[PDB]
Amino acid sequence: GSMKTVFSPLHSRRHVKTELDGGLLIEPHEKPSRAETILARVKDQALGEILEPEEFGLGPVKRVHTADYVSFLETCWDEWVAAGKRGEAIPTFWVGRGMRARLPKDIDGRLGYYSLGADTSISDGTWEAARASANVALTAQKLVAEGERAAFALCRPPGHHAHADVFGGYCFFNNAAIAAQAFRDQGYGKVAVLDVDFHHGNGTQAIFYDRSDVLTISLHGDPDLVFPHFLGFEDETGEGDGEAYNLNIVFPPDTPFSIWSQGLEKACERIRTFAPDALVVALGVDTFEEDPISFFKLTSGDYLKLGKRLEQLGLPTVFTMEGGYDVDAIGVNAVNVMQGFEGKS
Amino acid sequence: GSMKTVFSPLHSRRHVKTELDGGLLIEPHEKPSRAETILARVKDQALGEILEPEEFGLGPVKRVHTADYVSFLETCWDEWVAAGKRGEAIPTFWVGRGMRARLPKDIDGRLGYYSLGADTSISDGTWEAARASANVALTAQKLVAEGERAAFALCRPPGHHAHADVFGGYCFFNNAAIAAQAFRDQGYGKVAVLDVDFHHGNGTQAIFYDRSDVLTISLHGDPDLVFPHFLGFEDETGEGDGEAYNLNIVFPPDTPFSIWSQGLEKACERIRTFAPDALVVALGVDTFEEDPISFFKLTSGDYLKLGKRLEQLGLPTVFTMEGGYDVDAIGVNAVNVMQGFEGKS
Ligand SMILES: NCCCNCCCCCC(=O)NO
Ligand SMILES: NCCCNCCCCCC(=O)NO
Ligand SMILES: [K+]
Ligand SMILES: [K+]
Ligand SMILES: [K+]
Ligand SMILES: [K+]
Ligand SMILES: [Mg+2]
Ligand SMILES: [Mg+2]
Ligand SMILES: [Mg+2]
Ligand SMILES: [Zn+2]
Ligand SMILES: [Zn+2]
Repeated sequence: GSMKTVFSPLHSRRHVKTELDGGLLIEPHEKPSRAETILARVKDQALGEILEPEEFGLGPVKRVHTADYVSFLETCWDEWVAAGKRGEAIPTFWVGRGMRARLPKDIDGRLGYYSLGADTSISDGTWEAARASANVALTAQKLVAEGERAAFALCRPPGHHAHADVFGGYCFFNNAAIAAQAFRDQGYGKVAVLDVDFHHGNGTQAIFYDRSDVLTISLHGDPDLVFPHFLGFEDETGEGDGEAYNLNIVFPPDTPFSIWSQGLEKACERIRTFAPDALVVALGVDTFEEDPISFFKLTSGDYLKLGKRLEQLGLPTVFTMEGGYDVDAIGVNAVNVMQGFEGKS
Repeated sequence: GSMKTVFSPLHSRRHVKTELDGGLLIEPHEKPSRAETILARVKDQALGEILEPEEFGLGPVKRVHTADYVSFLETCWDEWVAAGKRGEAIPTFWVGRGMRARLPKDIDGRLGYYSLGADTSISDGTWEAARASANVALTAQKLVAEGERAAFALCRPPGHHAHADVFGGYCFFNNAAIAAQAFRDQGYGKVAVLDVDFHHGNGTQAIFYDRSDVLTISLHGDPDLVFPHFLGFEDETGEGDGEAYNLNIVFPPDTPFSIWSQGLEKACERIRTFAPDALVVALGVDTFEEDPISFFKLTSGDYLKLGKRLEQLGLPTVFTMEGGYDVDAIGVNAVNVMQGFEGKS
């Protein structure tokens, strides 16, 4: 083994109490016990050294995200409370079809402008946890750049749904995209980001969509049926310089590893012909057969197989944690990917 | 003078229990007591004959709204319930900036595709109430077309935020736009729609935006500060043939009638030069100094002056009821407009 994990205790600063779901406010799926359970499994399995993140500042964040958005995330909660709202910060209105993509002054307008959904409440400490999660990913990228074959960025909150200036799907900063852009800024000519979380990495796709230096691939449930609904379809192959440098691979309900791994192989062949200098894996274990909000049927053992197949790509590899919501198995599942990468069958 | 009022007892079929507001689910502002209080004031003041709407079917609604959107509103609640959701039907995800305006299959995706906000819950009876409210406006239009100088369509739910295929702002069918298009379909060459509700009539603006046969004017609170946030700015003057046939007049918080009436005069001047054959007034009394969600400062007496000034345009006039959420005064305020129109000071 010996794969290092980066973990920040500041993730628990994000501990919201409400999530809009089926017309009700429920206890959030993206809860701090997710990160604590994975961390406990990392320790129990003696995967490798565990370290806290270094502070990289907002520079590397703003290589991917707009300055207006970064500013909004820092002040959103304070403005929400100042305006007198009594719940957590949830968007109520947005730029509907036929409306202008124009940034307004009021906090409700800004919330809607910068969001793609209302299940991602903001409260005190969300900014701090998001900042820490991006630094977790950047610390993992640094470890790999300086000689580690791979590293595990135990990110929370997750990142892959966040656009340059849009938050949602429990994500604020796109940790995987930030790590990929760090590779590029450090002179890695080509980077691939492979998204194995159950949901489409729409944020990552959007950020590099017109670019051929960063190849983006996502396997995910059919957006006709599940979040994010309005991106992730297989006809989205990129634009401009980036045409043919994005690949979406879609699956229907009940898809098992025997079928999902065929898409994995197609994604692997695409990476191989792209021949990147570094690989970022946006790893969600919500592909699990017990995941409460997803519809694939991977077993815990399949994650060993996934990790083994990823190692065979022979690339410097940064894993960023995304989704996965069966907390009983989340640690067994996530660490299985790392152990399969390191040689366990 | 006397004015007839069209009222549907079917408005009570819309009776939702939740509204997303400031991160909480609260009792809805747009409540049945609004319509019942106005009707009781219409009776107590003996304004004129009260009658129920005629059923015109969806034909006239579909002159304004798309077939797909009208189908969605009919089935939305049933699909939501069949999908297992336990609350009222509230959008959770939508077409964020950078995503595709593409209709998906899942009801959550459809809900988001067809909405601009999350404060407008759908439940059993919403479809029937929306239909009845459109018929209320169409009956008033018929009364005027057949000889009445003016008629009061006591619509609930309101309409002016609804686009051809977007609902929100408590609106589903754009009653004012449906009445305007009915005038046009019956051979009235030119129609003006004047929106004195506190909020921008973005739906009416969008529906006629590229047309010169239907002049749309709205006075409203600055959308930089209040809903609908992403339309309503004074630089939106129309497009194509519709250029110069849309007019937005914006005011900041605390604006009193002494200032607001100056914008009203500007709108009346624009109407006079347009010289329409019929007038539809989308009437909200949320401009009232005690409205709980708005920031203008009209008094109850100012509505008599409003009614009088609108009569002086000398046009066949349909009033469609929009917003206004201080139930204590909503009856006095709205009927004051009708009474001022009939010569009461
Ligand atoms: N209360 C809304 C229902 C659940 N939310 C939808 C998907 C959010 C994204 C989660 C994820 O794991 N993305 O990778
Ligand atoms: N819970 C949302 C806060 C208050 N609602 C927003 C404005 C809806 C438009 C109402 C209206 O009267 N438009 O004319
Ligand atoms: K994915
Ligand atoms: K790309
Ligand atoms: K208005
Ligand atoms: K127009
Ligand atoms: Mg506001
Ligand atoms: Mg759904
Ligand atoms: Mg009062
Ligand atoms: Zn996921
Ligand atoms: Zn209003």
